[PDB]
Amino acid sequence: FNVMTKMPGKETADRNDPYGETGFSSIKWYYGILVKRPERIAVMKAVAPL
Amino acid sequence: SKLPLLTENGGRVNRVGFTRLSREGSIHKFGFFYEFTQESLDFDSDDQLK
Repeated sequence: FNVMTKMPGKETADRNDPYGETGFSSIKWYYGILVKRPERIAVMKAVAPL
Repeated sequence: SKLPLLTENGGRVNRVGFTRLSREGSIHKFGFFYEFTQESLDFDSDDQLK
């Protein structure tokens, strides 16, 4: 996980928000899969009671 | 009514601009004279007319 925080202050000022009040915190990540032997994964579907 | 009032959502609010004026002043030329003749300072009643 990559977490990028920019606390309100000098690091959030811009010509759009000259006072610098709003910050944020963003978490971005990569994920993938490589099914090599799908013959070994087995599923089974059925309904369930209330 | 016109007081600068901020909110939490600090943004493009309360913009102020300034002006710069100028003041001038000129220069003018004056002068005068008078004429006399040698026949008015040679035989004249006073010795120190000039």
